[PDB]
Amino acid sequence: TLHKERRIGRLSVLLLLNEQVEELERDGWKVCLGKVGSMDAHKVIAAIETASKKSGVIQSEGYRESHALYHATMEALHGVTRGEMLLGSLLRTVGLRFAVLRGNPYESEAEGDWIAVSLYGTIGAPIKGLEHETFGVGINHI
Amino acid sequence: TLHKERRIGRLSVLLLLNEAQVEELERDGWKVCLGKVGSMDAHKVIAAIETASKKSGVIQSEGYRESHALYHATMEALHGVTRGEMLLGSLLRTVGLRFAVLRGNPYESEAEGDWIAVSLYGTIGAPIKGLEHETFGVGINHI
Amino acid sequence: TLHKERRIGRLSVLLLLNEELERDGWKVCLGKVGSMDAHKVIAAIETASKKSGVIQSEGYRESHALYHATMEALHGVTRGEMLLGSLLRTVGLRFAVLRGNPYESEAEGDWIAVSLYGTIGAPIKGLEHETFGVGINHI
Amino acid sequence: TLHKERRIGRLSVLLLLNEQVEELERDGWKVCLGKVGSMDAHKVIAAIETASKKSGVIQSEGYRESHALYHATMEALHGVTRGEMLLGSLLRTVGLRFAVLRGNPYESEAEGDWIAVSLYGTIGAPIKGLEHETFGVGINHI
Amino acid sequence: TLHKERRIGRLSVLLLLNEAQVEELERDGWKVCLGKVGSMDAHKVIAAIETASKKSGVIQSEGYRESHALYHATMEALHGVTRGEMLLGSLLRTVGLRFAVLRGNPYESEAEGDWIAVSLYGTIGAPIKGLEHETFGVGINHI
Amino acid sequence: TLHKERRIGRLSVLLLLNETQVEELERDGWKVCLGKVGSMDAHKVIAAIETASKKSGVIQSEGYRESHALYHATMEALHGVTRGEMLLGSLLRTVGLRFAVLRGNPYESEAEGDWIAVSLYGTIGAPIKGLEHETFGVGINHI
Ligand SMILES: N[C@@H](Cc1c[nH]c[nH+]1)C(=O)O
Ligand SMILES: N[C@@H](Cc1c[nH]c[nH+]1)C(=O)O
Ligand SMILES: N[C@@H](Cc1c[nH]c[nH+]1)C(=O)O
Ligand SMILES: N[C@@H](Cc1c[nH]c[nH+]1)C(=O)O
Ligand SMILES: N[C@@H](Cc1c[nH]c[nH+]1)C(=O)O
Ligand SMILES: N[C@@H](Cc1c[nH]c[nH+]1)C(=O)O
Ligand SMILES: [Zn+2]
Ligand SMILES: [Zn+2]
Ligand SMILES: [Zn+2]
Ligand SMILES: [Zn+2]
Ligand SMILES: [Zn+2]
Ligand SMILES: [Zn+2]
Repeated sequence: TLHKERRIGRLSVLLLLNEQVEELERDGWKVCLGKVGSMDAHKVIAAIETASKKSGVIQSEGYRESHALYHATMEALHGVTRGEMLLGSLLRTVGLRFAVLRGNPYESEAEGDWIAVSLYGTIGAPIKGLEHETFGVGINHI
Repeated sequence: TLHKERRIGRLSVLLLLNEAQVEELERDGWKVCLGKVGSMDAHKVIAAIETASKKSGVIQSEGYRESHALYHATMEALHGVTRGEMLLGSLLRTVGLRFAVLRGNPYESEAEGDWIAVSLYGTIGAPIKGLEHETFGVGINHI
Repeated sequence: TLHKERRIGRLSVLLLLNEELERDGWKVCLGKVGSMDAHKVIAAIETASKKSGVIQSEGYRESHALYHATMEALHGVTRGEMLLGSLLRTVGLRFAVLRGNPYESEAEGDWIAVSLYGTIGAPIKGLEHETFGVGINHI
Repeated sequence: TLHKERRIGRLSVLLLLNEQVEELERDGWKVCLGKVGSMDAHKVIAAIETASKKSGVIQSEGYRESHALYHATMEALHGVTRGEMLLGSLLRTVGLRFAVLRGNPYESEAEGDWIAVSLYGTIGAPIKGLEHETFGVGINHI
Repeated sequence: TLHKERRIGRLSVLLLLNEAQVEELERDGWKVCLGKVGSMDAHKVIAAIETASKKSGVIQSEGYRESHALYHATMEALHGVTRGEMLLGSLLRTVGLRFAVLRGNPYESEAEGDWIAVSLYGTIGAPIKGLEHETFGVGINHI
Repeated sequence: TLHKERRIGRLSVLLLLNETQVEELERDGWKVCLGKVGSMDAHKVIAAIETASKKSGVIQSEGYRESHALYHATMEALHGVTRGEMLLGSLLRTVGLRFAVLRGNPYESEAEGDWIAVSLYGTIGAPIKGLEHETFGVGINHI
């Protein structure tokens, strides 16, 4: 399994809801931090893609490391969208802080890099004030 | 709006993720409940939670109103865990899950009433040994 | 165009809510089924429509149409995930299946409507609310 | 328990299916009816929100009652959309009427107010005539 | 049941896969149609297929019946392509597809009437140049 | 992008829809695997395929990494087969499938590594077999 004190999701989460970047970077973690506000999902997917190539998290060349992040993002959007992966076209909108990790979370080195996308903030109507919290975490091999 | 000290999702999740705790949250005006469930049946996960939340009186043991908000909240969170098909065993996967239910008012205006949050953390994977990754789910509903 | 006097959905639903159509063009059946299993709800509907003359007992064409229309109806009932006991909820349903042509165009042929009405909730009565679904297909 | 003389779903569906006399107002029900045609699901949501707010079905102030109605409409749209909550985006359009009811349908007054969203009308191709009926009913506590 | 040579599903997929049979299909009694379409909108794909299917007389241009069948068989085929959420552009992705639409009776029993298959093949990936893997999708309806 | 005459989907698919030729694929860089499963449980379909890809050389039997890709590539292929709800028996339908599994690199450079393709073909229909129609699904993941 994974290590009792280096569980990548639990980290990516504990970080996102606590103001950090430094202690984690000192271990194997290629970390990334973010914020997107949109009523389009294709917007959130694009932001995350950029911040991930922009900081050290994902190789900008090729499809491989990309394809990992796309599906890891979808997955996180699930917890967020809770059933239909739609925002504005369902008359809703999001204020999100995204956190993204990469490193090996398992005991054996043969396990390679794994990517975690965490998403936290709020979902509600286009008019600010009308919202509750939302939450999505996704995990893929990279 | 959501008052920054009382972000109900955030509190409930922080609670689950930290080994160390409840007693502090009760003092502020929070009904609280924790537990564990491991299963290949999503129904056992729902049931354990409906159970824990009633024995420890986060919601009433009788009536329907409160059971309904909790059902829909659990359903919501199980979205995080399952990511597209709310199935475990029938898609050959299983979960080892801690959960928290957290009840109070996260809104500045005290005429917003109570709200419920249900959070789920643990692993999801194949039935074999340690063939799994982490998994997570939060669901919020007016109660 | 839908012939406003003969709307196969509206009719099938009104039927479920009340406690005739055969003399107009309609083939009609009604039934009851309570389950923690969706497959049984599907099966009860299939069986009841075959016992009466709503869809022919033989071949696949008419069965396939009833299959899908039932599914579409279950979408109304289940509201995101087409699962019952499997998510610790349960159903007590009446159903109707109507068949006949709702369009002016007599070219349009027979259509099917599958309507589902009842309650969905916890295993325990009263810990439940109402539930509805309609599925419409060509046949 | 649900009392046969007051099934909120049943009533809203009956009202919507007939052709003006109120007398549902005569008991404790708050009610409205509407018409809306769109190829946009968000427009449908907005209409029903607006119409319930421009009468006194749900309060225009605060998040709670907006939230319940939001969700009831989402549920209701399931029956209508049957799998993907997409309209013009999947090349289809709706002609709907709708009714929203709010009241205590349970014997025990402890149950408080519940809401029901009913939708009836057509779904078909962007041309009128190429369409069939469609129905969604959502029920939530409020 | 279906026969070994007149299995509509496969034939229609197989047709798409050899860039090389259309006439060979027609001498048998299949009514068939080949196409290509690229887009970031799901609706465009449906349109492409609806149009080509009416223009070359796979289905009646007049009336609803045959349209309704087509629509749902396309709906089905798009699940394979889209694998969970039936969005393209609105979920940051786009498609290049050939499509085939086949009509006739894949059964001994001739009282089954006509059935219809819609097969889609191309790729899927980002709007960007060359980020793409393959994609697939078959829908089957009575017609 | 892709090398045009080693497109992993079409290969596995042509492979699957064609009743030796394994060896042809094997003689290039392909790890390749075939098999058959009929079930009213999706989990049996996933399981058969995990086992067949492990018994042959197709994926490493030790660890999680390769299983997670194969798990997911399968989910994706079953989306094609099942079309909205990834349920068989609990929706009173059943499958008789045949499956192909391909592994290797089908892109320009070899920095792209291995990718996997799980391709499904067969029928779906009522628990009384015979009353059926065809089915198809293709899942593509990196490995
Ligand atoms: N737009 C929704 C936001 C939402 C609630 N639940 C999930 N999303 C609202 O108006 O509240
Ligand atoms: N049985 C699956 C469970 C799973 C993986 N990813 C998401 N769920 C597995 O092989 O791990
Ligand atoms: N278990 C839920 C069932 C349900 C509510 N809404 C839809 N289904 C309940 O007990 O009410
Ligand atoms: N766009 C579809 C409408 C539809 C049928 N079923 C659900 N929607 C049509 O052209 O008929
Ligand atoms: N945005 C994704 C699209 C996708 C991957 N898998 C399914 N869809 C990509 O870069 O290819
Ligand atoms: N049980 C369905 C199976 C099915 C048909 N189409 C999709 N699934 C049937 O009777 O054929
Ligand atoms: Zn992909
Ligand atoms: Zn909500
Ligand atoms: Zn079918
Ligand atoms: Zn409910
Ligand atoms: Zn339709
Ligand atoms: Zn996974």
